[PDB]
This record gives sequence, C-alpha cells and structure tokens, in this order.
Amino acid sequence: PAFVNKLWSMVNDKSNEKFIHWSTSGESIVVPNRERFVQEVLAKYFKHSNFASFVRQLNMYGWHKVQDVKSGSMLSNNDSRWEFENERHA
Amino acid sequence: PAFVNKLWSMVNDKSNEKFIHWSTSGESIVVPNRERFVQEVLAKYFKHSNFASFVRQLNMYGWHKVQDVKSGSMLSNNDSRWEFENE
Repeated sequence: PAFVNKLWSMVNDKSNEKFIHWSTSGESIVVPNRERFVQEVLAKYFKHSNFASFVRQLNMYGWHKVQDVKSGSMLSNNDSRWEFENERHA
Repeated sequence: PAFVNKLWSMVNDKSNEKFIHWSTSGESIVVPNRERFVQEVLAKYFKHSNFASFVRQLNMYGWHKVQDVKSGSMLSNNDSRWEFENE
C-alpha cells in the first residue's frame, strides 16, 4: 500500500501545514485549498497525478469527504476547501 | 455541453468504479473493459448510444486514447482496455 506511506509522509510532515494538515477539531485531514494543494504538495508526493486520482485513493483506504456545511443566508460552501474523515473514526 | 456533465456525473460517481475510473497512475480516465463498460454504464448514462459514439464525443472535448503498450514476447495489447488522457 505504497499510497499510505506517501500520504502520511505528506500529512505528518509539518512543512506541508499550510496546504494539508490534521484538523484542529475532530479527527480529520483538511485541505484548506484544493488548487494550492495540487500545485504545492500533490505534485511533490504524487508525480503526474491529479486531485480526483488522489481522492480516489483516499476513498480506497477509508477516507471520505465530510458532509458539506451550508453557511449563512447564502447556504454557501467553499468548493476548494476539502475535509476528509476516515470510516473507522466517526 | 450536456455530454460534459454526463461524462463527469459518470466518471466521478464511485458506483461506476469497476467500469470506469481515474487512473491510480497518471492523469487519465481508464475503462478496464470496453464491453462491460458499454453494457453496464454507457447503457445507463447514454441511452441508445455506443462506444464509438462516446469516444468521438470524448475526442471532441480533448480526451484521446493513450498510445498502446505492447507487452511481453507477444507484443500484446488488451483491445478491451481503454485509457484516455486530456489534450
């Protein structure tokens, strides 16, 4: 499961904090901005790969996008912000 | 315009994983088996259509088949395996 080793080598390396990190609250991995993450981190740990390909791998290992939160009167959601939770830790 | 929504509504729906998905490899859409794809997925998202029609649509939107790779002493290629990459 090489993916796993790469995932953690990426998430648990503080140098990638601004682009991907464990959430302050709850038990989840947060990607503040999909585009910047793809540009600065994904390209480094997962050569010639894209977001959908990455997320597909995460799913394979139990991680799934968290239910979206509709904010304010606009029922808005930052489509670029992604939060992932593992099925084994709800 | 409508083909696009259909394509992604199909590719990015995890329920279609076994028939069509993003390559674990590098930036491409993979159709493990053409025949199974046609009868189990295409038949649902693109009623009254066929593989050639679908691929033609893909081509028009920038996606094309990746160069074949001949494997082993037989220089073989699984004609049913289709992988597409964007322009």
